[PDB]
Amino acid sequence: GSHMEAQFFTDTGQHRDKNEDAGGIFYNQTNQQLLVLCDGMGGHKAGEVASKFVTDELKSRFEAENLIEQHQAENWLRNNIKDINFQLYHYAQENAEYKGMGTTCVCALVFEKSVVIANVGDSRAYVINSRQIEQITSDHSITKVMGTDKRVSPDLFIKRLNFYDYLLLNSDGLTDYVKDNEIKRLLVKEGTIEDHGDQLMQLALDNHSKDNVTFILAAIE
Ligand SMILES: [Mg+2]
Ligand SMILES: [Mg+2]
Ligand SMILES: [Mg+2]
Repeated sequence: GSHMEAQFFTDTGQHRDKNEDAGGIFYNQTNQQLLVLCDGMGGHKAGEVASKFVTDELKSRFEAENLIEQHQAENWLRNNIKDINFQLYHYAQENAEYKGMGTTCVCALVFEKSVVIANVGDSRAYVINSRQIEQITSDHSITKVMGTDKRVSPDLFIKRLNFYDYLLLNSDGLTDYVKDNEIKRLLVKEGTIEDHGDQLMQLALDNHSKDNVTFILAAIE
């Protein structure tokens, strides 16, 4: 399976009690790579329950797969996001402390020359090179989220990566307070993923983000 060097970064921020963001980098039986990021909310402070509900489901479902070829990826992401939305909605309805909770979800199935992205909400996926930064997803924003209705309609995107250097998935705690050009200029410099991720996180904290800040940085070879 195709996989990029990638790392997951999260921080509650200085202005939040809890971290209601979630995410991860998961590998299936043939080492294909799945990037996941979720921004939860709602319920009786149950936002972390919703975002980690979806992240855990995607992890278990993906690790159960042997091979998802690129021509199957759109359908796999769409059907599983729909089923997870169904399960999360009813999990929340059955628990008065959770009722009303929901979460965004942006995720990406990695392939050799492309990535397949599914999105629900206002978390984002970007591609960045030395000269441009393109937001692949469109914010669904009040925000459309998973878990609040028995129906959900995720957007699917296929993006060739050949002429880019970084793939970025992030919660709105980053891009509400850091401009796209600030992100690009930070990434066009030399450095590893860890250091690029730490300066990007410290940059979000320096702009005094009042939200949970979470992102995945993936290097495109
Ligand atoms: Mg949130
Ligand atoms: Mg937002
Ligand atoms: Mg947020």
